[PDB]
Amino acid sequence: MIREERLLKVLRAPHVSEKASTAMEKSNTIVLKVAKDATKAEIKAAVQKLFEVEVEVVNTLVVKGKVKRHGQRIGRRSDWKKAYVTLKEGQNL
Amino acid sequence: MKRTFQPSVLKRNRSHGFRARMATKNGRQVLARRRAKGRARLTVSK
Amino acid sequence: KAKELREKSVEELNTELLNLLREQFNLRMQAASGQLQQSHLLKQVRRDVARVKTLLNEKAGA
Amino acid sequence: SRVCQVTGKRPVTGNNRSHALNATKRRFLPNLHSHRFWVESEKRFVTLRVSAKGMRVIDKKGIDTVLAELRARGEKY
Amino acid sequence: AAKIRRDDEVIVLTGKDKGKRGKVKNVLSSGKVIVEGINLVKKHQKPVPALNQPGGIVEKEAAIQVSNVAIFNAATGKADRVGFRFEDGKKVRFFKSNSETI
Amino acid sequence: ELDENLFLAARNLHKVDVRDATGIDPVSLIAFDKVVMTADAVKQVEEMLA
RNA sequence: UAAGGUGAUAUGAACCGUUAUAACCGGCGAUUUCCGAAUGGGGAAACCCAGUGUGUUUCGACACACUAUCAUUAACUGAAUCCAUAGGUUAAUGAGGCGAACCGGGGGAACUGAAACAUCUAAGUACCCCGAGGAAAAGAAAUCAACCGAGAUUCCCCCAGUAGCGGCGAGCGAACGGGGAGCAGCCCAGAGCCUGAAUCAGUGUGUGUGUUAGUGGAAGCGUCUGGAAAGGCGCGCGAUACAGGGUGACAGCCCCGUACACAAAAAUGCACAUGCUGUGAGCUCGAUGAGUAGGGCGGGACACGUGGUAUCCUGUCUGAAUAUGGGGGGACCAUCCUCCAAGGCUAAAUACUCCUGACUGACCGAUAGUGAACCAGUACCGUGAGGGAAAGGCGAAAAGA
Ligand SMILES: [K+]
Ligand SMILES: [K+]
Ligand SMILES: [K+]
Ligand SMILES: [K+]
Ligand SMILES: [K+]
Ligand SMILES: [K+]
Ligand SMILES: [K+]
Ligand SMILES: [K+]
Ligand SMILES: [K+]
Ligand SMILES: [K+]
Ligand SMILES: [Mg+2]
Ligand SMILES: [Mg+2]
Ligand SMILES: [Mg+2]
Ligand SMILES: [Mg+2]
Ligand SMILES: [Mg+2]
Ligand SMILES: [Mg+2]
Ligand SMILES: [Mg+2]
Ligand SMILES: [Mg+2]
Ligand SMILES: [Mg+2]
Ligand SMILES: [Mg+2]
Ligand SMILES: [Mg+2]
Ligand SMILES: [Mg+2]
Ligand SMILES: [Mg+2]
Ligand SMILES: [Mg+2]
Ligand SMILES: [Mg+2]
Ligand SMILES: [Mg+2]
Ligand SMILES: [Mg+2]
Ligand SMILES: [Mg+2]
Ligand SMILES: [Mg+2]
Repeated sequence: MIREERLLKVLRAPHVSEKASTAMEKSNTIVLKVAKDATKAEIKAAVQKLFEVEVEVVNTLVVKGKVKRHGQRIGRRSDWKKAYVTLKEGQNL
Repeated sequence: MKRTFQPSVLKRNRSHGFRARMATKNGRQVLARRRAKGRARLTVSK
Repeated sequence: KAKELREKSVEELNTELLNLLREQFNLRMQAASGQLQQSHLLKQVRRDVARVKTLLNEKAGA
Repeated sequence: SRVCQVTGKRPVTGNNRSHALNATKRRFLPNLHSHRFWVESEKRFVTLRVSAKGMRVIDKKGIDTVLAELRARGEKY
Repeated sequence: AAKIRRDDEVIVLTGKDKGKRGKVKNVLSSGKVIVEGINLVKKHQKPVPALNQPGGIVEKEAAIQVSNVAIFNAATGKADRVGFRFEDGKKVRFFKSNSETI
Repeated sequence: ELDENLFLAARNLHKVDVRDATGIDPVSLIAFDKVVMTADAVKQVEEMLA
């Protein structure tokens, strides 16, 4: 069993975009920003515990951060992990 | 025409990378010199 | 808030810790969605966790 | 290394000198030999890498006395 | 401790508003103070469309150096210097001129 | 003898300098408008310069 | 310690606080991802892959802790081989890496000079390597001296560019002795006695006194010019404070300071006082460093290039006497004088500054001064080692139109 302490840290934010929206209303899939070191197993456990929904499967990818200038002052944004969480049919969030 | 620089990341790391430098006392002296000078980049290691 | 926490036992503190972590999670979701006006709460809870963890470490004897 | 285990004799540097006194660097090596020494006390042979001089020392002081000095300096054999 | 505090009645020692009295609204970390109605500037404020747009020529107080104001001793009716002393364990400010606690 | 009171009283007066007879120097003697010597100091300076 | 504040860019957003859990500063703690000696194995640094043991389990899994090498010591075990030894396993303790200079040791150039060049010089320098410390090294006479004496080592000033050495060229270059800084002597090669007594050391407790936050800290107005006064003029005042910085112009008295006087819950340095444990001093009787000194051969270090050449070190081959003895006094012998090798330890005066604080400059002031006043060892260049810039100033205030 994954500690609840751990599960409470792994989900960071919902991800809002046209693709995320289409994923929700076509494939019953929610898109999350999750902790960089979160595994598919942890992500599944967290969503089922914290959002109280049945998860079919988690797909994940690492987004590489862009380089961005800030008044002639350059800096690289952090890489972050995105999770496409497919909910079982009948579940809603 | 074929120029002298033909990049291979594997070859780069094996020739000049951090672990190659640490492998010998002369390599470790390179790192000491570069730290002393205050280089932002000690080696080719990415 | 260190005084009143120091009275509580290890088990009570462990319970307090989970509560704070759940609050932290809830605030983080609110903040992400853009339904948190009181942004200062995020720091408050974060420092509260640190405080509890400190006291737990003291009562362990470390 | 070319070091006598008894005496500590090792290569020392110096010069060759020609008739015209041209100096070229050289080494002087010790006259080292591996020799099996009968240790009567331990009923066995011990091999040491020793100079001929070291062998004269062992004759004089006895192997037991010399082996004690080796053990004191922490030199294995 | 600071000799000039927020809410102190002060008189201006130097500058265009020399002589004028006022109350200290803010004390900045830079070592400057905003004094009510004193060191006024005419800001040419642009309209900001994001929020309400009161774009005009606004008159606001500019900070003055704290060493350019003096605590106003209403008894003497003059600028005064401040000292510190302990009364009942607590550090207090007093007017140098008449030695009265502020 | 360097009176400690006199030394402390003269410290903050920039035009005034207070020395003992042993501690006189050529530049000081010329630099100041007037030189005041105590009778004692005069005796000591005499002895110092034979 | 406090009426403000949550580091800056940086504007605002949400807030915290105002007489004491706001903040800020100091002491002691806690936390401290991954890489890196990197140490569980591996590896293209910041990653990949484990084992063991404890738990926990919703049987999906989870957490935590151990697990490098080498040295030393101990225990257990254990070949050929009968004992044994080698080897093996476990435990305990320690080490490794980094660092500007200074220090000791192992190696060790060449350009150059000699108006060529080989002896010689440069120079035991540069450089490489090993080791160590706050300093290191050296050190308590087998030393000098000169028939009088001195009395370990180190450093400074002389002696002296002398005596010497030297293709007697170029060059190299002492000591004796004097003046100073500083000063300190000990122990083993062994038993008895003494008894835990000199003494230092460890660990407590005191008392002073530093350091690591702080507190108080004097005295100015009028008038003229000016955008502004701190300037001019007038009349005052403080000064153990007229160092310095700031403030709308160049201010003792506006602000911060300064002289001066105070301050520590906590940790900590140093000097004394004193418990405790270890320590053997002192006395007596002995002992008195052998493959050593010396020698032959080959080199090296001594100012000294082997020379008439003492003394020192030793790669090689040899080889005494041992206090009735031995070393040295510049070939060597005799006499005399002086010292006692072949075991070791030792403060101070000396060297240096990556770093911290304070203060100073007939030092620089943006092509100068650091390469770098500025987000510079950066941009950029190079496979890499490595090379390596340019670039400061609106205003008093953004009042930035
Ligand atoms: K004076
Ligand atoms: K590691
Ligand atoms: K040469
Ligand atoms: K020449
Ligand atoms: K030539
Ligand atoms: K005036
Ligand atoms: K002022
Ligand atoms: K001016
Ligand atoms: K001033
Ligand atoms: K010999
Ligand atoms: Mg799938
Ligand atoms: Mg994938
Ligand atoms: Mg980043
Ligand atoms: Mg490894
Ligand atoms: Mg590892
Ligand atoms: Mg492997
Ligand atoms: Mg020449
Ligand atoms: Mg040390
Ligand atoms: Mg020493
Ligand atoms: Mg004060
Ligand atoms: Mg004052
Ligand atoms: Mg001006
Ligand atoms: Mg001799
Ligand atoms: Mg000899
Ligand atoms: Mg001879
Ligand atoms: Mg010889
Ligand atoms: Mg002789
Ligand atoms: Mg210029
Ligand atoms: Mg420059």
